[PDB]
Amino acid sequence: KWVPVTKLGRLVKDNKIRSLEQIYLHSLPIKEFQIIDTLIGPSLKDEVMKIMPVQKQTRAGQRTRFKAFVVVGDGNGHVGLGVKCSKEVATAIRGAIILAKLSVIPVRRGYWGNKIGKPHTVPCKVTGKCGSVTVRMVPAPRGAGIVAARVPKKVLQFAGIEDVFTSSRGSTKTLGNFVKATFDCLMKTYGFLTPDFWKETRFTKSPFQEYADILSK
Amino acid sequence: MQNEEGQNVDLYIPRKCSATNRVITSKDHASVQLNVGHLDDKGLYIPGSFTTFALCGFIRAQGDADSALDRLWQKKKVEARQQ
Amino acid sequence: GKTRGMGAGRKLKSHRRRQRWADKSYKKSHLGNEWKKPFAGSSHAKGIVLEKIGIEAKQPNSAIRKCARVQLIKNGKKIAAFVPNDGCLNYIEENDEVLIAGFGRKGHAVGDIPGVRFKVVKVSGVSLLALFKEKKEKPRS
Amino acid sequence: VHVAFYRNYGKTFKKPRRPYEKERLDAELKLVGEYGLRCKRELWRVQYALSRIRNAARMLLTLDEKDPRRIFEGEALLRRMNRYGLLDESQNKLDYVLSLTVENFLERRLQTLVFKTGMAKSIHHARVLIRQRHIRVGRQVVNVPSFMVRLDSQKHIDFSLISPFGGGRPGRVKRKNQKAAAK
RNA sequence: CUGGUAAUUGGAAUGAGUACAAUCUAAAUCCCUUAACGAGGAUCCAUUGGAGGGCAAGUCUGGUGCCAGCAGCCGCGGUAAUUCCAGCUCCAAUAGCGUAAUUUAAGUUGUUGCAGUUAAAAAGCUCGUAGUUGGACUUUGGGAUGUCCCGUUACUUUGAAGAAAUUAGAGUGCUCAAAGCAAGCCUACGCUCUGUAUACAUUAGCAUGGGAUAACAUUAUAGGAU
RNA sequence: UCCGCCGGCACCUUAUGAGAAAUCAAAGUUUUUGGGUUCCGGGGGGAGUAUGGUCGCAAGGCUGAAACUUAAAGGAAUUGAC
RNA sequence: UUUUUUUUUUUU
Ligand SMILES: [K+]
Ligand SMILES: [K+]
Ligand SMILES: [K+]
Ligand SMILES: [K+]
Ligand SMILES: [K+]
Ligand SMILES: [K+]
Ligand SMILES: [K+]
Ligand SMILES: [Mg+2]
Ligand SMILES: [Mg+2]
Ligand SMILES: [Mg+2]
Ligand SMILES: [Mg+2]
Ligand SMILES: [Mg+2]
Ligand SMILES: [Mg+2]
Ligand SMILES: [Mg+2]
Ligand SMILES: [Mg+2]
Ligand SMILES: [Mg+2]
Ligand SMILES: [Mg+2]
Repeated sequence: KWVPVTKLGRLVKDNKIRSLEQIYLHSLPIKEFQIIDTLIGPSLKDEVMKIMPVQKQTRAGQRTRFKAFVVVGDGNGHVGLGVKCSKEVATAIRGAIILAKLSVIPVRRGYWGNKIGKPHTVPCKVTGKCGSVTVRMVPAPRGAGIVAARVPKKVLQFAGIEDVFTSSRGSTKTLGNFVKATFDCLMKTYGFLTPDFWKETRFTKSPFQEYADILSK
Repeated sequence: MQNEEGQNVDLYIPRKCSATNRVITSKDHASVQLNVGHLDDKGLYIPGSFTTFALCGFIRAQGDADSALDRLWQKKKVEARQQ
Repeated sequence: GKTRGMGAGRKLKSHRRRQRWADKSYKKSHLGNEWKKPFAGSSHAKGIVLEKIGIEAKQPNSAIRKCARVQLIKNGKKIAAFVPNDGCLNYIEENDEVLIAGFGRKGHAVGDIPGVRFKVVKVSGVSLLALFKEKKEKPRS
Repeated sequence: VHVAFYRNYGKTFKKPRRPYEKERLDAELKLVGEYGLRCKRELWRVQYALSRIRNAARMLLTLDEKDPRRIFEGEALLRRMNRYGLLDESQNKLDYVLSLTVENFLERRLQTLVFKTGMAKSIHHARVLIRQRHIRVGRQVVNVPSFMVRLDSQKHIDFSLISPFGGGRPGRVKRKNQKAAAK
């Protein structure tokens, strides 16, 4: 079946780690997609966003390969992006799905004004940049919906954000850079220091230290 | 972040750099967490007791992690009677 | 860098006013040259057919695009107008009365037809579309 | 001066920004078929009304809670939504206005109500019955399927007293057949 | 039992039309109401544009063969054309749809908010008047309790006043709606004093509180204050 | 010869910065956009042309259009071929 | 460091 090759994979298969937030807290790299499948696999959905052909010139013509862009998300604060290039479309799509699973990140959602109910928009103004494409997200009031193009709109929908205002500059017709800028903007949500985070951090044992004895075998 | 009722709403509370106060993100693989063990009157390590320091990738890439950690440990040892 | 003085509103307004002329769309609609063009700022114009002309298609295409030389009644200017649809040139004759419209690109050539900015809409008071579909008949006189 | 010129009028719908969204087309066709609408214009008109109401509610929610304008207009809007059955008594906050969908407004159509109470075998049957003057709301005959029924008037829906299904005087077809059978 | 199709069968419904009549109307007409008629291929026969991509919809069939033509753009057509001319089928809107100045998209006029090394771009260099811009410094605190103790302007707060119509918006079942300013109870020889609210409104002017940030003027030949 | 301070022409390393990159320790501190101020660009051609003015002995300089035409022209970098 | 000019139109 699955034979983990990493300490994190062993812990996830042994049920020692039960939530993706435990891994996110210590910023540990995730190198096996079975970890994500076990943790949040049931609620994850995938979608192929674009199949892009690329060509390399050779002495005997053009060698064509296909680029697959895949977005995964649970619609509840987790989203991932995957890009893979392969000779066959199916292989590229499979690799892109694996990479999108491996890159899932937590998305912070906040309130525009009054803080009643679940969060509905981005906590603050965030901006992402890939290549020349820059994507800006602005908090929006409840009921405003997702005001974004179809690619950013899909990325935001997979992240579970209910309403947001967006603006884009640059070559947004470069779909890869557009989606990557949106992904970077979403990732930057948890890096902004707000007054609610001013409390002193109270550290907890890392999984590799907490379960060192188990991993010692 | 909390609701009007008072319920915790955030997915998790990220750690903060012990020196720069920056938020340590999930994909920050240059960040480290260190435990400094405490010693009794006989210079023997007391299991389970230590001071924890976290450093973000930004400070470590700058080369300032060493001096910052030295200063933080000096202050914490002075406070904790570890000499 | 930009000027930012609180008392520098006049300079900002004047600079924008001067720089607007670098905009081609703004200059087209503010130079008052539309009145010297064949249509003189109109959507359509009537004219008389002078001669049928064939225009070679641009590369990489190869065809003979059928057009008519039309003199506009209201100012006497001469233009080239495309005659669309198969065999629709047979409904056009010299000295016929034709209604002329733009080619859709606001005074610029369309497709593989070089230097043609107009098309025929009606001939002798009957739309070319009706003639092509046999809905109507071209008046005998 | 022509006094008729002073009468004012306005549009009731807008065309979609993107004509050929496949998902939008599928959803719209599903709604139209479910509610038996004649064209996409009716759905777009309902969407226009819903958007106007939601925009008003969103504008009000931006003002201070103690703002007299917010109080007055919010009470007016909540009363309007309660009168037409869009919102329930428990749904007594402007926030619940933002949670209103096109289906909520469509469920208040006289056609949908006539189908639901059982006077029609299908939504299309309800449509043809309404447009054929077989239905009355109170004592007034109504032949407009888009008629929005208020909560108070919902229980008064009945067959027209001058129609075969509500009174006497059968239709012309039945009378002709009876006359033919008399020989 | 549950759904979809059938120019197969079966009876029901109805308005387009038609027309007594009444009603409407200055008089007519229309609308509303309504005797007698008015539907099965319900011939009482829905159209305008499309079907390579943008952009929803055929690697269907016949013809033409870089021709004729299409094609806003990219491109189709050279003898196996999803793109032309047609048939069939399909797609979008629908009693509407196609085609030929101006707004958005345009952060491609950028004050908010663009650019200037190589994409278009900083004058060859310096001086310099108009213009724009211009360092710091002058009364803080406590005791108490809004109150007591130790020259000219910009700017901001508040108020008045500032036609209607239009815009926003309260109420109101013109059968609904666009509307309109109506109208509702009960049939009392009447009533609701029935309603016909409210908001918005650059700059400039008028009046008022504040004195932080700013601008202009003044300072010592004392000819100064008292 | 050694250690320092100020000012200057430059160089090397590095990214926590920027950038379409090439590269830049200023081309940084920019959608988390605002220190002051001058000039100046708005797809490619027609064209630095026509016309008017002005300076110059002349050559020409400065100022400087339009009609019309067109779907690219162009920047950096990658692979191949040469 | 002698000399070495040229390759119709569309498309693959
Ligand atoms: K040619
Ligand atoms: K061709
Ligand atoms: K198309
Ligand atoms: K053939
Ligand atoms: K053939
Ligand atoms: K086509
Ligand atoms: K050709
Ligand atoms: Mg399609
Ligand atoms: Mg064929
Ligand atoms: Mg065809
Ligand atoms: Mg630009
Ligand atoms: Mg150059
Ligand atoms: Mg240049
Ligand atoms: Mg130069
Ligand atoms: Mg000068
Ligand atoms: Mg230009
Ligand atoms: Mg030669």
